[PDB]
Amino acid sequence: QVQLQQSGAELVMPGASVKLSCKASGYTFISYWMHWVKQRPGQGLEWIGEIDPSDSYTNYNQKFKGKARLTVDKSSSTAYMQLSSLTSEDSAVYYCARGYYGSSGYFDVWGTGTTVTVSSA
Amino acid sequence: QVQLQQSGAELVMPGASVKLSCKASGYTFISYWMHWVKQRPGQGLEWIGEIDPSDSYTNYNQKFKGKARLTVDKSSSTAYMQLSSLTSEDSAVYYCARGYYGSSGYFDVWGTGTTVTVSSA
Amino acid sequence: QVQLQQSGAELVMPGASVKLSCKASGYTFISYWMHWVKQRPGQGLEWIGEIDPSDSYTNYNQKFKGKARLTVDKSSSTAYMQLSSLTSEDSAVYYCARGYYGSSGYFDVWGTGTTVTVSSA
Amino acid sequence: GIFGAIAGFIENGWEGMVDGWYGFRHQNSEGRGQAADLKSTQAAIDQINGKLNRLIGKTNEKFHQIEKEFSEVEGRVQDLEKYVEDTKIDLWSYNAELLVALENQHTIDLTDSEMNKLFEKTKKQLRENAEDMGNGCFKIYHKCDNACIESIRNETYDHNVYRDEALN
Amino acid sequence: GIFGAIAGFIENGWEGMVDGWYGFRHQNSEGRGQAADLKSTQAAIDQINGKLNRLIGKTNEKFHQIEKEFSEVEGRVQDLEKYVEDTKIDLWSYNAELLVALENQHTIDLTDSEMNKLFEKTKKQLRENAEDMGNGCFKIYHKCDNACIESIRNETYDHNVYRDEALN
Amino acid sequence: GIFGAIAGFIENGWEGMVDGWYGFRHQNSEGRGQAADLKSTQAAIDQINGKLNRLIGKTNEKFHQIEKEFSEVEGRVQDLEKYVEDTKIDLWSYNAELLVALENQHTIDLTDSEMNKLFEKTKKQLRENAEDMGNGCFKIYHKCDNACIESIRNETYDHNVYRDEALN
Amino acid sequence: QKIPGNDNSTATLCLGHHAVPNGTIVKTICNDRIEVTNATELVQNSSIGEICDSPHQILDGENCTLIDALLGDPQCDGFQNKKWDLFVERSKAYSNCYPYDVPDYASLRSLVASSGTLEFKNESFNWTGVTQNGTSSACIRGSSSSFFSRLNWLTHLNYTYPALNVTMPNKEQFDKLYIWGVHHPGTDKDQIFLYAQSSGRITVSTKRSQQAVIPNIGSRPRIRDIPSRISIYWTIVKPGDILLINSTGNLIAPRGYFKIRSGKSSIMRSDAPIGKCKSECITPNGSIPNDKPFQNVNRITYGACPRYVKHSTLKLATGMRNVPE
Amino acid sequence: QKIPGNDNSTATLCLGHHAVPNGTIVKTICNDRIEVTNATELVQNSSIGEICDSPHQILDGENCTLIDALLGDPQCDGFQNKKWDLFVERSKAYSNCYPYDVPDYASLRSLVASSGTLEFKNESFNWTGVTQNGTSSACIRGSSSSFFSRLNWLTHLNYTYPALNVTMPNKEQFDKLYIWGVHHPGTDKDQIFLYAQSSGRITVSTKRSQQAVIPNIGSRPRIRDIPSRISIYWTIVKPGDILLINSTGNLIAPRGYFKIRSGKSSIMRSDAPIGKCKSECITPNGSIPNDKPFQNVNRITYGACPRYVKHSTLKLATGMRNVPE
Ligand SMILES: *[C@@H]1O[C@H](CO)[C@@H](O)[C@H](O)[C@H]1NC(C)=O
Ligand SMILES: *[C@@H]1O[C@H](CO)[C@@H](O)[C@H](O)[C@H]1NC(C)=O
Ligand SMILES: *[C@@H]1O[C@H](CO)[C@@H](O)[C@H](O)[C@H]1NC(C)=O
Ligand SMILES: *[C@@H]1O[C@H](CO)[C@@H](O)[C@H](O)[C@H]1NC(C)=O
Repeated sequence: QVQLQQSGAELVMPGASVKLSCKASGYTFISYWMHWVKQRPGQGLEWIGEIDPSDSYTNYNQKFKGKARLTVDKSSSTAYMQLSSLTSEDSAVYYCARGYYGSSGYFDVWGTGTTVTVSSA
Repeated sequence: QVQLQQSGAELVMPGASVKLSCKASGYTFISYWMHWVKQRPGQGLEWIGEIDPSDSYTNYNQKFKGKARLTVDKSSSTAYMQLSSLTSEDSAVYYCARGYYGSSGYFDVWGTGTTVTVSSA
Repeated sequence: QVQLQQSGAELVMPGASVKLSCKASGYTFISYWMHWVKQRPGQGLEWIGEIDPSDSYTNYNQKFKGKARLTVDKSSSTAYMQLSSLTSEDSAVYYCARGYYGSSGYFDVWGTGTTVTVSSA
Repeated sequence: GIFGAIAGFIENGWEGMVDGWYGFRHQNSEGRGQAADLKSTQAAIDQINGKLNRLIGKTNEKFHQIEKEFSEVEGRVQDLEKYVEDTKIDLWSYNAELLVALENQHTIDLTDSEMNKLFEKTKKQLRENAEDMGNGCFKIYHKCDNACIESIRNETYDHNVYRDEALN
Repeated sequence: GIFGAIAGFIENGWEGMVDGWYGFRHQNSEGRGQAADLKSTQAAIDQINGKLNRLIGKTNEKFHQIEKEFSEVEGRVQDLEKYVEDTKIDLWSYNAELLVALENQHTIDLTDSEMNKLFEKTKKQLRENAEDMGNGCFKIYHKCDNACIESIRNETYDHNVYRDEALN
Repeated sequence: GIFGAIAGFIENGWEGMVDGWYGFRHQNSEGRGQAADLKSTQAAIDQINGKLNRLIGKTNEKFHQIEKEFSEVEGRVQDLEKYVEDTKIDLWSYNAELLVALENQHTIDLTDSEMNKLFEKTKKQLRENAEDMGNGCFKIYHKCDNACIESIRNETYDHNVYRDEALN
Repeated sequence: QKIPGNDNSTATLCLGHHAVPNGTIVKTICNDRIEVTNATELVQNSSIGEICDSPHQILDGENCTLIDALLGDPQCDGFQNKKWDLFVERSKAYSNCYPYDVPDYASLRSLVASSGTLEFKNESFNWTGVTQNGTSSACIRGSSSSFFSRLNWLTHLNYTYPALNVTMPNKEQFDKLYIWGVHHPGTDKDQIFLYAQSSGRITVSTKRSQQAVIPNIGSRPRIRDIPSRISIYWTIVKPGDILLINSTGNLIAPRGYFKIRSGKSSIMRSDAPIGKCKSECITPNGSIPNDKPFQNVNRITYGACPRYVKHSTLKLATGMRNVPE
Repeated sequence: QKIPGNDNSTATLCLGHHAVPNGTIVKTICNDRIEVTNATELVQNSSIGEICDSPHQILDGENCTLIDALLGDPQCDGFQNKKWDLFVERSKAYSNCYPYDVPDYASLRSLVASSGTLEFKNESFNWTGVTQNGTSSACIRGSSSSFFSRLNWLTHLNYTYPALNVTMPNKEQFDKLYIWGVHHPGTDKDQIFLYAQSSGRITVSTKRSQQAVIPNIGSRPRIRDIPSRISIYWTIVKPGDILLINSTGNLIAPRGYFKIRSGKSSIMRSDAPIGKCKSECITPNGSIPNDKPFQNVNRITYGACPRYVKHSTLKLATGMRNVPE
């Protein structure tokens, strides 16, 4: 079964850093790309970046330069998300999604999401 | 059975125009070339022009610019000559002939001829 | 059975010319290269030159220009050396040897050798 | 008659081509995508289906035959029946093994090259700009976007010469 | 093992060839034309005849065989004869159909490409005069007359590669 | 499916097939030479041994069969036994002749071409200084020594192009 | 496919063919362990285990053989006059009443298997002076010990067995198979007391051929308390030809004739029960779907079946060569 | 092969290939409807309908069957002592004499088809006390109603049939085939009146093998007014062996041996008459040309014949792929 197992929820300081995870299984990691989709509650779906598991090709959204970065671990079949300079606007559910190769980009298998919340309370 | 069907005789004004015909049958039109050969009464045969039935490529004899014009109709498998500014020197028997492709030009199948007479009588 | 038959022993005057022979047999002449190796009495083996039997491509040792000249006869499957300006230092046993093509040059079949003596006596 | 592409200069291959058998992978300034040449994979699937039309379905309706399962021995005619059945089985097993060998070899041989069409298609606009690329990735020096890869897929590619780089 | 020329980039070919099996056209300044090959057509005809030597003639003189038709029914000895004759006929009909399939495929495969000899022959004189053409429609930029095409078909062609006014 | 090299543009070939089937020949300032592609000759010997693995040894171990050598005539069944033995051998002899023909043709086909690996390896280093050549010899303009040709033999070549001259 | 750097001076591209990371090992003429993307298993490895009879009308088994049905087995009276495209004979099937010993049993089995059309036209005959409708002891049929239903037991009548000379010509337009027999008793006293006087003499001749048999008197081993055998013979008659039963002693005579036509039927020996599919290929292990060219289920087949081979894993390269890693 | 136009500096020499406007559809290993320029029809679809006996030595069989050609067929005594390389048996097949019934008729037919050389050497014998040259009633030759010319119809002489013990040694170099028979009378009274007293017994033995037969007595169906059958036997003798006809009853003894040669001969049941051609392959439809690898005419062949296949239109690709437009 192709399922992108994903981590739990986190809660950090504004301006801190967090690292997300998404364990791929049931299929060869270097075949299909990884894409991540951000959905703020009550808002629309947003596409933030894509990675190539074979050789780490990086393509990011224009509005998220220097803010979201993409890494993979080919040994463990895992795709990582490191976030930097967090703000209260960043609180959303981050969906780890599979992806067909390149600019075709139809996400054939989706994930479950992690409730990321930014607050000082 | 291959045969180059040929029209009847014509008798036109001096300086007028006449359009001969030669309907090819029994073989594919675009493969072998079509050649026209003029024979005056008692004189030798004279080579008029050469045409490609596939895409209407025409080479004319050096004595025959503006006098002979070669056209084809690929639907009915026929070839035409158009004569312009006729004179009594043009009165001859015009044979439409088949041919091998191009400069090799051996006319394997001939025609029956057309008695064309130019006179005011 | 391959064997590189040679001539007998020969005696010249100082400064005279002698032409040796080595008749290759049991294998096609143009395939393997012909090499000549000189062994001085009580000294080390020295490599004279190399010749292509197919088209007479010759490379000579740096100490043997103008002294050794290699020729072949493809009809009778034999190889020759031409000797010029002979001296008493040249008295040795000349072995004709086969060889793998070109620079690799391992002499797979050797020859018996001919004693060449240079003296005025 | 191997052509030396699928085991040759196509050394790894990418595993995502689920729509077709072949494809035209690429790299652009706007994203390194993929493709699938429907003509070539359609030809391959059609010849596999033509191979299986003589094989999958439409067998020979052989209704009544000789008795092959036997019992206690009867005579020389039983030995003859066993011998003819065994020689038929050995001939047909050799013949099926041979048929599998020839058709697997032929399937590997035909599903191999036929990429020279892309070569000759790309030549006349690749011949001038930094000359000729053939090592397995066509390092096409025609600076273009996904429209040109679409034209290469569509087999509707013109030749806009790139004279800015003639030699280097 | 198809080569993809006759069904590939030689789209239809021309039917005014009665001088062989393979062709050579031209578009010289002194009129176009065509001429058939000498050794390649003869090679194709020779391998066809070599196929037909074991097919036409050399039939095995099988004089006396078993009775292959029956009027009455006898049972064990009769249906064994029917079974062995039917299995022989099925094996030989599969052999005939398979043989036709393999050597029709081989005839299509070998009567394909071999343009590469002309490609390499034209190559060295077509390296500096505005490069080359890869199809079966060679743009030979050597400005040459019918004697040049005679040298092309005549396998004896010196290479006067054209120096200037090339590649724009 | 011939490729037209061994009977094609390899007109003679040289006779030092003592270390490998395929060869690497050269011309140098520092003397000529000859090598053998261990990868290509090992591949070809691997397909030859794979062909022989179904043939040399591993025969079908058939112990008891019908009597084939005969005596004074009996009438029925003996005629059927001789008929089935004749057809068995006739099918097996046709099958052996066919197998020899297909595997000799396929051996000539697979032991053919594969200059294309070296061609695409050398295209990058001859695309800018001179060009390639395929008539017999394989002309390489890269002026170097036995180590560069060793790298050609080693399939580890760095494509260092002399950019000083374009085509003359 | 190692693709060059992103920048690439913004002037580049690439190409590839294929991959899939699954792997399937097939055999070629060069190698025996090459790996391809997809492969169709050409050899039907396993069956469904049950004889399902939708395309071919397959007649049942249930402890009775085809020759038992042709002889009219007292265990199986429900199979008379029953057409069938395929017969299955159960491995648990056993003979009943007298043990029949057909001297060319496989020939008669194959003949009626090729027939495949049971219509015992109960033809009237001229059996005069004989005790027909005889009763045995080893028969069981409603606890009444009634002999074979498809043919007749003839003994002496009023201590007299006349030399029977009956005949019935082929006035129809089809071949009439006649199934008759001769009785081999267990004692010469049994032969004298039961059938006729002294030995017997039986010749059954058509116009085109003749069949004759002398009965043999022996002491065969007992099957179900019967120290005797019967041997069954068949007398195929062409249209226009005339059959003539001529007998003096042991005549195990037909009650009519069996209709035979050149059908496409066959016999099969199996043990699987009866089910439902849409599958026209039958094997003793059960019906296999004939969507394969070859098989390794069993040698014996019926109908449109794949050809049996001695291999087990012939896999055609339906796909092309796999380079998964 | 599209060519651009009139070019001076360049020369677009579309070096292409050959095409044929008409096409022929052939089958390959991939596509079943591919079209080639030329095609050779490998399967001989039809014949000339006639048998042509110029290359071989085909013997006609008008109102002749080969086993009666061995016998004294009164309609076929014009073919006596005749060599042949291929016997054709006509489908009319009218045999007009006593009805012969060889118990292994196909075996004797195949044997003499294999031998194929009819050289009946009339051999003297030791038949003493018999009535040679019997008179038949259905052989019609000269309106005299004689028996078979080649078989001797030995009956009683002076109401006495001695136990015959004749022999003829194989003192020659070739095999000698002895075609004998045993007679099956209609009634026991017929056997008593004709041949001997009560029943009969025959033991024909070579040194290496023996063949014994008991005649069968019964009322067969009447063919042309004969309620009897004659069954024919063959006794192949190797060089140096001794043939010993030992009979007591219904002997139909050979008048001489048949020379046999393991040569290029066969038999073929056909109906087409004899003509004149040049072709060595003969089929029951008629002589077909031998310049084809396969055929679809018939299964039965003789000589350098193509192999029979079940297909009809296997055409060899004797040319390249046709793209005729
Ligand atoms: C063409 O070749 C032939 C021999 O192949 C020879 O006459 C010459 O090389 C050429 N002839 C002409 C007229 O160019
Ligand atoms: C004998 O054959 C001829 C033709 O060959 C035929 O006309 C004739 O009727 C035949 N004889 C009998 C008795 O049928
Ligand atoms: C043949 O045999 C009989 C008795 O066996 C004998 O009387 C007779 O003389 C023999 N024939 C000849 C020609 O001697
Ligand atoms: C029997 O007939 C044959 C010829 O058919 C003859 O040679 C022989 O003498 C005859 N014998 C008697 C006893 O009539």
